[PDB]
Amino acid sequence: TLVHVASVEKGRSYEDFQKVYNAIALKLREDDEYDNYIGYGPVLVRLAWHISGTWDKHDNTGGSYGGTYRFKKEFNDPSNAGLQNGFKFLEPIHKEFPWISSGDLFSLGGVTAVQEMQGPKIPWRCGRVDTPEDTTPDNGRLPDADKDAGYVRTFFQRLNMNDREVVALMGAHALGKTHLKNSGYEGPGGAANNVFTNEFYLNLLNEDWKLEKNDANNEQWDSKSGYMMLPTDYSLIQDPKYLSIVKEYANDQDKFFKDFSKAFEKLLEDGITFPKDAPSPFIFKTLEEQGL
Ligand code: HEM
Ligand SMILES: Nc1cc(N)nc(N)n1
Repeated sequence: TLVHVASVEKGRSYEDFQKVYNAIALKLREDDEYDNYIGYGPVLVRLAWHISGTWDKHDNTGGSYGGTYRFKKEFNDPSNAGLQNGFKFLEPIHKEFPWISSGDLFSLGGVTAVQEMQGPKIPWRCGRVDTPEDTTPDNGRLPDADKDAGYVRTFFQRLNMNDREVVALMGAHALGKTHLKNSGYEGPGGAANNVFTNEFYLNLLNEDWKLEKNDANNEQWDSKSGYMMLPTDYSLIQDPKYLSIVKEYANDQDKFFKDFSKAFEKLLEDGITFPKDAPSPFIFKTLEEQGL
């Protein structure tokens, strides 16, 4: 029964949001020591996904619109352990630009991180509006990592994502790493973990993977190169339909970039009704493109 209409922050336009993008991007460059010099890019991408991934297509609950991660129930979701680091990073940004909504800020943080890490451009639309504490979705809507391809496929149907969209989105697991204290998994998915590339797919196909137990007594796939895959990551090469798509992205960087950009924008916009006369999506310039 539930409609969330995008409403542009009063009087704001592209230039306002480019300023917010720039402040996030400059801080990404500045605060470079975080997580053993990985920097904040990966955790900001994960934050944007987790605030969006609570969405349920069946009743339009959850989703990025309401900015509900700011409330303790969601902030404290065991599935969100570690994301507090991303939230703290964004605090001074919100202080400088207090007019931006929380959902706009969290989602823009993810777009900025992807682009600054040399990923694809992600078109982004403003107008998410903060909603009250009672609209916060319950814990348990984000996915488990110990499961198989059938679980992944069914899970993502709730977010209206198909096989191609799922495999494209999972390529973000090239970024950052798993941390034992956060999730019960430990290690990175590859070498270039603060640069956005198609390495996730190459590593799935090319590494010699061993099913091992980590120090939290959970199974994960490890390679001699020091990379790891979650059981749900590895499921993408166990299922024949996912495997074909993995091979496609391993062999076509541009196609992966284009498909990721579409799926990630869609993820960040699920649940939102944009008026016919809403502004077109914004495509922000990187700091590099601006000579900044
Ligand atoms: C089946 C679906 C997925 C599962 C089970 C899953 C699970 C996980 C787990 C367990 C971690 C480690 C968290 C930690 O220990 O800090 C992680 C990290 C991460 N995830 Fe996912 N994830 C999924 C999909 C996605 C998607 C769709 C995206 C975004 C498009 C994403 C982006 C990330 C990023 C960037 C990190 C690294 C964060 C950091 O380095 O701090 N994941 N994921
Ligand atoms: N988030 C990540 C990063 C990474 N390097 N590997 C995996 N499996 N997941």
